[PDB]
Amino acid sequence: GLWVTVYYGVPVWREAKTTLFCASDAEVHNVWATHACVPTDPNPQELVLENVTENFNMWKNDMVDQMHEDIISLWDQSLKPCVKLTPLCVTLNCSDAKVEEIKNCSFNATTELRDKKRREYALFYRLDIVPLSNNSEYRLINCNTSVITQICPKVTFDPIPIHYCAPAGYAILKCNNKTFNGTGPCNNVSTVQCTHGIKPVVSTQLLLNGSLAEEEIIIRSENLTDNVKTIIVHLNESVEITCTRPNNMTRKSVRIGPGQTFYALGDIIGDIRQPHCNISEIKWEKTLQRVSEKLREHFNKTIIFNQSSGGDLEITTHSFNCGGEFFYCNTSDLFFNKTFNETNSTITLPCRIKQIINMWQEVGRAMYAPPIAGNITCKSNITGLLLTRDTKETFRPGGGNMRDNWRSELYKYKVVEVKPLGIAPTECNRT
Amino acid sequence: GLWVTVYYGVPVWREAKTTLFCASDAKSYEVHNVWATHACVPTDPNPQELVLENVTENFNMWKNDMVDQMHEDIISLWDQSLKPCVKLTPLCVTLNCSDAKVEEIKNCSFNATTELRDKKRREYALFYRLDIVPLSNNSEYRLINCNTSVITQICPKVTFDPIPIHYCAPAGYAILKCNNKTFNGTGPCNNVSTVQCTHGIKPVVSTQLLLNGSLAEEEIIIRSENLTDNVKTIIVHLNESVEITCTRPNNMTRKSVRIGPGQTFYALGDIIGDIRQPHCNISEIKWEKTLQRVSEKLREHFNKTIIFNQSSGGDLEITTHSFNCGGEFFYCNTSDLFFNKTFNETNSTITLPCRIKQIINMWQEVGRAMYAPPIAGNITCKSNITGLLLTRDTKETFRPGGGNMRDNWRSELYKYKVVEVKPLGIAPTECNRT
Amino acid sequence: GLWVTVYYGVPVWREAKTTLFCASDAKEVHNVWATHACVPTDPNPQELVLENVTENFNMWKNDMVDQMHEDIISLWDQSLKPCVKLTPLCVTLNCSDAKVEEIKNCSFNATTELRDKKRREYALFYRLDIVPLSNNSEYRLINCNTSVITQICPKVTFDPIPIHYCAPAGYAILKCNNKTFNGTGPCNNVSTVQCTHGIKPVVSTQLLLNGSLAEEEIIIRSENLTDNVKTIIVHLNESVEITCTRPNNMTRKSVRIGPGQTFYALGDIIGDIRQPHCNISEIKWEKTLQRVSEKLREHFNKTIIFNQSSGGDLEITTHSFNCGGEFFYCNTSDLFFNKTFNETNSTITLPCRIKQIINMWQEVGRAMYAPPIAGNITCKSNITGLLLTRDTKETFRPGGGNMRDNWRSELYKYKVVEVKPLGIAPTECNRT
Amino acid sequence: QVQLQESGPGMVKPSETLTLTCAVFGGRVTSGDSFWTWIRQSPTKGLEWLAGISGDADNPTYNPSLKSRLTISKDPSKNQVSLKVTSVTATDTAVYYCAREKQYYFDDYYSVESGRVGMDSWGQGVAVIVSS
Amino acid sequence: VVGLGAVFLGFLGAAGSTMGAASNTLTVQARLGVWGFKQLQARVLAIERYLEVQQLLGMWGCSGKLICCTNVPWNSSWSNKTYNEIWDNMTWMQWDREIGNYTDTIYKLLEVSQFQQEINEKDNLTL
Amino acid sequence: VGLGAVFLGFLGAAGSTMGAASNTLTVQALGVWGFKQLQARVLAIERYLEVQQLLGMWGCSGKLICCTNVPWNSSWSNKTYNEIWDNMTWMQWDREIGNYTDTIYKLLEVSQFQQEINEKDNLTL
Amino acid sequence: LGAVFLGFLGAAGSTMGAASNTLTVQLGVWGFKQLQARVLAIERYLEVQQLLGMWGCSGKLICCTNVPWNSSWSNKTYNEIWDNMTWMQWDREIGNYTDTIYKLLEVSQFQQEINEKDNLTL
Amino acid sequence: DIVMTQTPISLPVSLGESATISCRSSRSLVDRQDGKTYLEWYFQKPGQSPQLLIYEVANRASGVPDRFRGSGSDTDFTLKISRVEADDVAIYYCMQSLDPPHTFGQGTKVE
Ligand SMILES: *[C@@H]1O[C@H](CO)[C@@H](O[C@@H]2O[C@H](CO)[C@@H](O[C@@H]3O[C@H](CO[C@H]4O[C@H](CO)[C@@H](O)[C@H](O)[C@@H]4O)[C@@H](O)[C@H](O[C@H]4O[C@H](CO)[C@@H](O)[C@H](O)[C@@H]4O)[C@@H]3O)[C@H](O)[C@H]2NC(C)=O)[C@H](O)[C@H]1NC(C)=O
Ligand SMILES: *[C@@H]1O[C@H](CO)[C@@H](O)[C@H](O)[C@H]1NC(C)=O
Ligand SMILES: *[C@@H]1O[C@H](CO)[C@@H](O)[C@H](O)[C@H]1NC(C)=O
Ligand SMILES: *[C@@H]1O[C@H](CO)[C@@H](O)[C@H](O)[C@H]1NC(C)=O
Ligand SMILES: *[C@@H]1O[C@H](CO)[C@@H](O)[C@H](O)[C@H]1NC(C)=O
Ligand SMILES: *[C@@H]1O[C@H](CO)[C@@H](O)[C@H](O)[C@H]1NC(C)=O
Repeated sequence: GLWVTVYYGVPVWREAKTTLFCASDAEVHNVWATHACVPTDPNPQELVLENVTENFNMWKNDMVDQMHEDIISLWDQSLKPCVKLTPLCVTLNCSDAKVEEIKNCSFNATTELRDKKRREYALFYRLDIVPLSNNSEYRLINCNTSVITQICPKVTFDPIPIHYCAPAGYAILKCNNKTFNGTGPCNNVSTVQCTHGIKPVVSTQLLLNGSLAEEEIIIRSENLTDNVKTIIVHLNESVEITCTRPNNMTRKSVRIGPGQTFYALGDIIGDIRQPHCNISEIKWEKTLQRVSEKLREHFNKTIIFNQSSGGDLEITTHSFNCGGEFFYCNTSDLFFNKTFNETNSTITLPCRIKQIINMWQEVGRAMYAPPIAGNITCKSNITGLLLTRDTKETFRPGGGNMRDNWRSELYKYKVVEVKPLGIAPTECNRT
Repeated sequence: GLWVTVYYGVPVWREAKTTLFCASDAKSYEVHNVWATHACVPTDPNPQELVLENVTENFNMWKNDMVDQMHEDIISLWDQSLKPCVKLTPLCVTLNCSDAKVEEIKNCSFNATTELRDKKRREYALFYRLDIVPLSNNSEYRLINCNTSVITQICPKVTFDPIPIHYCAPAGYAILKCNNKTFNGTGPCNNVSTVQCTHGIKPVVSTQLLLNGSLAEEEIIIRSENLTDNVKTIIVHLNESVEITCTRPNNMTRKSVRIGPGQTFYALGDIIGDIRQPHCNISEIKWEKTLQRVSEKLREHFNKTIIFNQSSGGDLEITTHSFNCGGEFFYCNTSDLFFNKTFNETNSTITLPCRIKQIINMWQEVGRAMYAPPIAGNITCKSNITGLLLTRDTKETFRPGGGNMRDNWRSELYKYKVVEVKPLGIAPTECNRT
Repeated sequence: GLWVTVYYGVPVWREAKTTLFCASDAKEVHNVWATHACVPTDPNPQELVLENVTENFNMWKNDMVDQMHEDIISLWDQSLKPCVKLTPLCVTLNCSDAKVEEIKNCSFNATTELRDKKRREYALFYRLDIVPLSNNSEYRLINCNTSVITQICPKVTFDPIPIHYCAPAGYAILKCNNKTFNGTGPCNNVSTVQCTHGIKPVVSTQLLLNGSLAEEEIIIRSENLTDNVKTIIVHLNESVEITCTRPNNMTRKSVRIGPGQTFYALGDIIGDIRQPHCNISEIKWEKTLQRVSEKLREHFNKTIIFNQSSGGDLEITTHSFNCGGEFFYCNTSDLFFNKTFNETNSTITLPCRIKQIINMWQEVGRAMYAPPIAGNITCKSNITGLLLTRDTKETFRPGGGNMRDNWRSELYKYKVVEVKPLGIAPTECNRT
Repeated sequence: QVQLQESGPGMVKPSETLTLTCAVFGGRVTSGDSFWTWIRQSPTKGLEWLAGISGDADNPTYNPSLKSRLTISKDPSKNQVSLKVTSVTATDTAVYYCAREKQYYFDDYYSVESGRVGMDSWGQGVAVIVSS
Repeated sequence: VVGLGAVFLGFLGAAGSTMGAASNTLTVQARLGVWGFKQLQARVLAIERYLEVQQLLGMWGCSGKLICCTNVPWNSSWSNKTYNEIWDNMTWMQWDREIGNYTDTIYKLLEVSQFQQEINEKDNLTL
Repeated sequence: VGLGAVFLGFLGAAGSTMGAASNTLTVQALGVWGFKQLQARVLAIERYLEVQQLLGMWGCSGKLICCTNVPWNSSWSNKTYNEIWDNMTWMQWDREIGNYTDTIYKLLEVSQFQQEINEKDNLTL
Repeated sequence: LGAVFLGFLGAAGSTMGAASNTLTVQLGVWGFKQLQARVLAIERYLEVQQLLGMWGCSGKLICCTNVPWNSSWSNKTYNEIWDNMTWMQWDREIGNYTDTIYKLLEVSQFQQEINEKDNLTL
Repeated sequence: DIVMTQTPISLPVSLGESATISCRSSRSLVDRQDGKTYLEWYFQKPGQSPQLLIYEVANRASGVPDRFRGSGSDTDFTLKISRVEADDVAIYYCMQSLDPPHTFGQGTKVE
């Protein structure tokens, strides 16, 4: 020894919270940016990082917090150029759609000039108009809370996969222990420049379109012994779900105020047919059977599932998005409501459409989604449950927030900084 | 020997799209001027041309990304200026209106909210016919664009002097200026030269005749994507350009009228003197001689009789010689003695009868429109006609009609190309490190 | 003879202009100034001596203070835009009086949750905010006809957290330590630091508050002492304490203005209303003006006199400062200066009155509504500098002519310099 | 529009106090846009205005000629407005109406117009006779 | 995006090997808008990482080449273990954890050592 | 001079022949525009760090010219030294070897790495 | 980066010879305003690190060159100019000749490279 | 309190003719008040309740035809029927609605 020596290029890493940026590949606009971003960043650039240990946890993570403060900004940044739909907020007089969940309202509205106004009629769903107190006079649900902003008619807001990639000079240590629950030494670690890709689909009780589990049902939680922390289950053999709005609906361009219009529902063609979502009960029943055994060994006692009702219809119902239209299903009509001791058919769910929403669990930002003309048949995979730990243990579907959805996908990543400077003694001295 | 070696200096380049940034000649610095405002990178000792001898190089103008960035700017730069200003939304009310003569310069009146949101107070404001529209015929007029767009008004603070603007590339890139004095729009440039920043282009938004443009060097130039195509646009340059001037003898002064609390907008107060229609004068001999010279140049790429037939019509944005002057735009017929006859093979001047327009729809984007406040005092200007937006339509008929206004910017960034320098040359040699 | 050598790390510098950035101790919650943005830490014992190098700088043509006003003015713009605008409240507003002279139990019509039904409402306003439309029954908010007016969200608060400016890595900030500094010219004791250790963004227009007391000696500053338009700045040693208080127990009430938009107003007076007090230790104040006057005599060789403010509007004539979530405007002349001297336990009081609507930066098209803070609020603070305008004898009137001059009382001693450590010199060596 | 109906006894004894009621169909009694009022069609004098109240909760105002003997109020619980006539005289025999004087208030941000359309909708009218 | 990050990934490779294997093992590699502004911060920050690690070498006279021999005594109080027992028994992550305490002192010591070396060399040029 | 003195001056030699290019030395004798300019300065820096990074990690750091220790490969071209070093513009020369520019760098990286470890393996031994 | 320059600023008031001893003894407004400052720090360092690279003696704390000391710049020899002047005074003496010095040095570096190349090309 | 005079008290007419009715104010009417001329007209067939005809002097009620039109000065007010027909037989009332209590006139019986 007797002399230090600088060794450039040394492998040394430490945790670091730092920004992440674009990724896309393969038109007008999309809500998830993606109209101009870095391309492709192919996948096979990993280094298997042989047999070096690394211990980490998914709960004190940076990517989820780094992300939830970005998506909430992406949508907010998209709706600025488009109409604030406040002028529609006037006294509605509503009759029934003579073709109980749908009502056919009438209101005065400002036409292309100030003083000349006309009577106009538009269709609404009873879920988001409240009587002003039979009364038979209504108003939009979100008027005493905050402004409501129309989703721009031209943009689209269906999910597109986005890869997170760390800036040059850092790395992302992807964990490869397939049986990993998100806390402990990942004995098979790997590093990747740009993540594999994650889908921005919002949900509240089912993880749709998500990455499938591998050779296991994995249950993840910061505390399984807590009655308010969320439980996330990651599913073997993802089941398939279909959702539809079979009404052949058409949209009408009602003009309110000056400038721009807002699109509204016209005539309900044919007859009302309530939306429904289909599941194969044998698939679901024995899918529930698998998880029934996994969590049992973590509590050593029998279990039950329940309704999870008793809320503001945002978290209690199976709220999700598809095909440019929103859905809110009971999802416990008979779906869970069962306990486990140990035919080609299907089970169906009654569901409700809502025209205006308040997403990201916040207030001050509600939005209107114009109807999608024609029928839609949303189909998606299911990979996880946002179960809640409520003699025997009681379970109930439903998360505590919406970051839990993202926390299910980014658990196998942790941003890390690389420090290529390391001093070590060596025998030599400068010549 | 025969070992590889590296050189950290070598002339090499590739065609690469890249962001550009502004430079200006520092013509004064009041920081409300739309284009500069707080202004961009300050000036330079501009002469920087480089010999770049006998480098064979070719490029095509119609695909260059530099012009596109100059439509990413402007339209985005105008938005950066119009956003703080007032909205004319509360003014879209039924207009009682009549005439003012002792020409279509009308006198309108309306309801208007005073300093309080409750009380109303009748106010009278004049309007040119190109703003009002019939309700379906007398009386009860309405503002044209209020049925599709949120009308806003340019604040009087800002001005529209088409100040020169110089485009520089980030250090590590360069601009390959082309000097061949008959560069025919696309093809080899046998006398290329480099320069760190471009010429001082003027943001003049012409639509049928390119004003204040740079003069071509000692020869008439004609550019087009495809001269044999029947529909695609064509751009013509000139040498010894011709004069054009316009004036409005009406000595107007602006009145300010209330629209709700806080917000105010400015309109015409009264016609001092008498209404004399706007005029533009052009030397008749210069135009005839000038177009005659271009006639030969246009003939030698089709070899047949060429006929000038005036614009197509249907509106006033497309079929008229629109241009900005002082802040009160013009839209002008450009056809009386300006076209409608051709050549076989007095010291007076031509006249253009034409008018004013307050609410201008620009960039052909639905939903946005701007209102230009009236400019007090009689207004006059002079400019050089330095390009024609002729469009082709046995014979051949040429219709003066401008496509998208990007044609104007391609009319002066024709002699520029963006290159990325990568000085990391590799070569063999005799040596090896010892 | 001899050859060129380039020495790296040469200490040469030159004057420059730079876009400085912010730093602070850390504090959470929507503080307006520091926000959740400014860089933390920087505990700075790095006051380098910079032994006896001559340098000169003047706070007047210094281009750091104007950079402080190029922002802060922009900082509030970032916080006004999201919040609720208050234009619809501009309606015919009918007032009689309030009792359970300066407060109105005033009523107006405002629209309820939907834009089809009016709703009668009552809301208090201090007399300054309203103006009689006319012997008088109708009123309106003062700044309605000149400017649109917005409302500060109660979520944010103006409590001034100190902010440290930092030279970008590569520059340096100099500092003069001659405590008897002229205010302009060479300084015999200089030092350098990456970031200054303290400034407070508190706004004041007649008297400084919470400011750094002078370094053991009274100081006088001006562009030109012998002039009648340039603002004189006095920087006190042995500061004098001040305390202003609102003894009422006002209760906040939320009222609605159309859909979504809403604001907070003063509901009812609770308890016996008293005029907002402002107490100053008169026993200290008497000889305090005596000492600064003696310094003034040191430059003008004759007696001096003090008058009231220049009167006129309520922006140049009045001590104006934040007690936090509330704006004060005090006469501060009637019972407070009035006079001079020749060559008892009590504390002097001031008449003062509150104003919800303000005209900060005194520029057209800008205004804001200050949401009242419920209950009593008190804020003891230190006066450290008077702002004096010059009107046989010498006359002065307190009240600066522009609020930008306030910053000179704390950022005088800094100048940004671009350290450019490339230098050339000869040598005996040549490349061999 | 508002369908409306008067109800109450039609035979009344002299000098006694009479209470008359009118039930609202298709609306709220207390909503501010309305101004309920009652009118009587006498044979000699003709039509005459008695009282009206709405909007500001307790806001009654009576004709000075009959200011002494009137009372009127309403309750959303049953959605009706009732009028009390104290010390009826034989001359008061006439048909009494309940009418909804319509107001309105539209706030389109920039301008807040406001007014009334008079007495839009009237009830069938209830006949009361003072006899014994 | 790639240029300043390609080498960093290679450095992270083979971290699980001890230093002795790591030396020759390294040759085995071959033998506006929200999402625009966010991308700007990433590109700027990436430079600040490369510029730091390279700028330190200039202060230490270790410019350019990967490894550099130096002139400064080994303050053997840092560790009983020397080259002959730390070099084939430990990995870099373990080395950093027990040595990170002293690191800042060595940089200052290495700073002055580099300074005096070049100026004592100037004392040889000025002899 | 920001960096234009070098990255624009290297076009001063221009398409002159390699023989000329090897010795041509005497020839020297807030808002929207702010964001556009900021993106220019940051991008300009990156274009300079890129070349210095590769020129830096090859062991050719700083030195304007430097030789290497990896032999030529005839597959790149057959025409030899005195034929290519004269009577050909460099930009033309870049055309034929751009088919290997994406791989020739790796030979420099590996060769440099071997060279520097060879120094330590002899000095430290 | 950058912050180390304060160490060089030390010993500003000192003799040029004595300076060797001191080194021996040794989104949102706040967001964007910092980014504008952060990028500036890099630029004025790369515009420094590039000059040394263009001058060939990259990185080293001191440089010995080949160009001579023209007497027109300053005819005070070694014994005087290093005696009691800080570089502030020396900057004033050399201020007018700064740019020509830079380009004169640059070509002197470029011409020695080809001289170094002569042994590799002869 | 304020009293409205009326002329004619009665007017017989056949189909197709035009008729004019007038009533006059006493206490000024349209006394500024930041308002307008609050004058109204009502008509009533035998047996049925009164219903609205005109408000604000010259504005027709909901969906009623152009068979009639109203006009008036500051204090003088008039009503005209453009073309009478069979169903127009009724008693027409002049009603002011400026200040309370509202006061009708004693009918206008047209046949
Ligand atoms: C600069 O000048 C300004 C005025 O221009 C002064 O600002 C106020 O100073 C006071 C006193 O220092 C600050 O503290 C306030 O104290 C009140 C009661 O005291 C409690 O809190 C203090 C501080 O924690 C404790 O020392 C004490 O023991 C008590 O526990 C309260 O009225 C205030 O609470 C406010 O903040 C909380 C949190 O946001 C809110 O929930 C409350 O509703 C309320 O708004 C406060 O704690 C105070 O911060 C300053 N602002 C106000 C509005 O009073 C400065 O003192 C003066 N000096 C300096 C150095 O800045
Ligand atoms: C997660 O796995 C760890 C080991 O990595 C184990 O100790 C722990 O109990 C598991 N936690 C849960 C909640 O399953
Ligand atoms: C006065 O306001 C304060 C605000 O904190 C409150 O605590 C106190 O109870 C109030 N006093 C009365 C009498 O309402
Ligand atoms: C040497 O080993 C002893 C005994 O384990 C320990 O206490 C001491 O700290 C070590 N010294 C060094 C310099 O590492
Ligand atoms: C030379 O290049 C060829 C491809 O053209 C490649 O296969 C071969 O391995 C290379 N030889 C050497 C010695 O690098
Ligand atoms: C020395 O400087 C003079 C100008 O003072 C200049 O003309 C001359 O060429 C220079 N000599 C040398 C040898 O550089």
